[PDB]
Amino acid sequence: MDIDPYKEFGATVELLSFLPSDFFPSVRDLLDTASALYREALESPEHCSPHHTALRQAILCWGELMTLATWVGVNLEDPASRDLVVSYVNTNMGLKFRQLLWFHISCLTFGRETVIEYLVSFGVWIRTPPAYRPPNAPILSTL
Amino acid sequence: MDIDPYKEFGATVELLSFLPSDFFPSVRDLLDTASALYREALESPEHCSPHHTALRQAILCWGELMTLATWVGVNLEDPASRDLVVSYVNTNMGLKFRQLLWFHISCLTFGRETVIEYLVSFGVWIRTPPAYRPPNAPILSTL
Amino acid sequence: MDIDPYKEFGATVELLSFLPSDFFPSVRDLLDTASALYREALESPEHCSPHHTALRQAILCWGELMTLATWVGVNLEDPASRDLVVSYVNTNMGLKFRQLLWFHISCLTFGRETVIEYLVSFGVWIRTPPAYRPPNAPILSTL
Amino acid sequence: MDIDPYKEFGATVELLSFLPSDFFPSVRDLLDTASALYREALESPEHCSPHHTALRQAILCWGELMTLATWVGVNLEDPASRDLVVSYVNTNMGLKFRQLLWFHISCLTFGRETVIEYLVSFGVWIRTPPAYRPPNAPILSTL
Ligand SMILES: COCCOCCOCCOc1ccc(C(C)(C)CC(C)(C)C)cc1
Ligand SMILES: COCCOCCOCCOc1ccc(C(C)(C)CC(C)(C)C)cc1
Ligand SMILES: COCCOCCOCCOc1ccc(C(C)(C)CC(C)(C)C)cc1
Ligand SMILES: COCCOCCOCCOc1ccc(C(C)(C)CC(C)(C)C)cc1
Repeated sequence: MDIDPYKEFGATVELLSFLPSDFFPSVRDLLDTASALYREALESPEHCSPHHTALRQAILCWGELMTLATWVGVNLEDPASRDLVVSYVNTNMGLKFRQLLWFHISCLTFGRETVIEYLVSFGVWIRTPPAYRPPNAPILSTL
Repeated sequence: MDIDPYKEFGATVELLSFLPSDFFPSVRDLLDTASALYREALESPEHCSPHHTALRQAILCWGELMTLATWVGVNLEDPASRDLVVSYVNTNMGLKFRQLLWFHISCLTFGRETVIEYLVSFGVWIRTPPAYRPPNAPILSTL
Repeated sequence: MDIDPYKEFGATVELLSFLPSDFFPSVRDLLDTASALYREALESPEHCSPHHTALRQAILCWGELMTLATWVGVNLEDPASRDLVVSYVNTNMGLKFRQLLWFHISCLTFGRETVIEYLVSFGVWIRTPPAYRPPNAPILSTL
Repeated sequence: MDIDPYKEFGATVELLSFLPSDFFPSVRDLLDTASALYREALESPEHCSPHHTALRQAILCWGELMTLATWVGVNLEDPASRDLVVSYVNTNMGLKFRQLLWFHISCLTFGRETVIEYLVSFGVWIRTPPAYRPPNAPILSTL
């Protein structure tokens, strides 16, 4: 069905399309950030928040995809297809996964209002042509 | 990390493997049920329930897996590897996905207490000898 | 030392001497039932109950016996004696293990009074000849 | 289930590994002690103590193992396999059995605090180099 994984929280794929695809940190970086800030809450038997309830499932999906990639690499004796599949995973599913991880980790760390205002402001910045684009882009911070 | 997709809901993979893998309905049946009964809520911008959140994320993951399988069927030439990947997906990931969808739908419908009692009773039943167990398999009913 | 493992609990080998060998689930089934229902309590540092203590000790005994059977299969080169010892172990020791595990699990699940009354009634039933006893044995179930 | 038979009593397999394997007395000696000191309590119909429960179960297991050994000696004819099985049973299984019997008897007789302090002191001793290791090895006493 047509499910948006953000409108449950107050955003949309059209609002996160302000951020380009080359903007999102790597999956390793984001998973390390999660392990750092919310490992004890993701490994807890509590609905601490919908962000947790969703981030757990996203991490489980990524883990299943990694198991798929290993299984492919070990079973399939066709390096061409092996590489094709692994690259497709790590690129497309990686992009989607890190979009979702960015959104959740940010709305947890900083806040819904702050994150939405940041998306709007970054859209302003990235629509503004370069000749009039300040260099001090918007950068989420607690400082 | 060490995340259990059930322990925030009060269960565990050890408790759901207590049932056979040949018991859980097909993914198509479970998705049709989910649509029929909770489309207006899964397509809603509300934290209706942790079950709704987790189920949205699971459905998104299954959609991405289906896209992967279709992309494989299109691009990958080697039919052996292609069919092998598709079969692995639909079998392993299918089993996990339908276990989780069964859990979530059944909870939303009947109750967590009911579903856990059903897991326990059905496991004990299918493990008990027939001459000393009730002859008709347990089943969940709102009727 | 003339010990009865059930006298401490209110039963006797003479009360469970009627339950046939086909009345008890397999050892794997009973161990799975235990791991599903009371794993977090058997792996706990608490004197949760005498049933938990006895279950722990019985499971350790069975683990050591399975270790013995494996060591036999690995270190004995006479298949006759090897299979004979493994068969003795499984059949006899697992019959006793099934008796004990069943008693403990059923007590924990239903109740001491319930289980003792069920044993009395099953004895009444199994002592009666088939020409005068009902064909459907008594049944203990949460359903 | 990965169960530690001392966790519910306040110890661990790594706290008892301070004690060597050549430290624990013969199973005959330990069973003689157990008889002399707690026969009427082990044969009793009471949850006198979790120690008594575990001791009853351990004694039942040792009895079943002795029965296995006699059955082997009488049925099996291959002297190699017969002696191998009996020797493995005695050495290994009785080593574990006398570990557990020592723990339970000692706790019942002296005290939990006393036994734990004895384990740590014996660790101190067996770790201390010989040139500074007093010959008066630690020993349990009620005096
Ligand atoms: C290739 O990237 C396209 C960029 O546009 C993204 C549009 O989709 C929005 C995000 O959608 C999803 C879909 C699925 C997922 C899940 C949770 C299933 C994770 C995944 C992709 C790792 C399987 C996350 C986000
Ligand atoms: C072949 O599977 C054997 C049984 O697996 C038991 C569960 O394994 C632990 C992880 O379980 C899940 C369950 C569901 C899922 C989701 C919902 C994310 C869907 C899936 C399987 C399509 C990735 C992921 C992991
Ligand atoms: C062959 O079995 C016949 C049925 O048993 C008749 C006597 O029943 C008494 C059962 O006594 C025991 C003895 C030992 C045990 C332990 C706990 C030691 C377990 C075992 C048999 C797995 C070693 C349990 C019950
Ligand atoms: C070969 O022994 C090696 C040393 O043992 C290390 C600790 O092992 C953990 C399990 O310990 C026990 C101890 C006793 C027992 C009982 C009492 C059940 C008796 C036995 C060994 C006869 C089965 C079971 C497991």
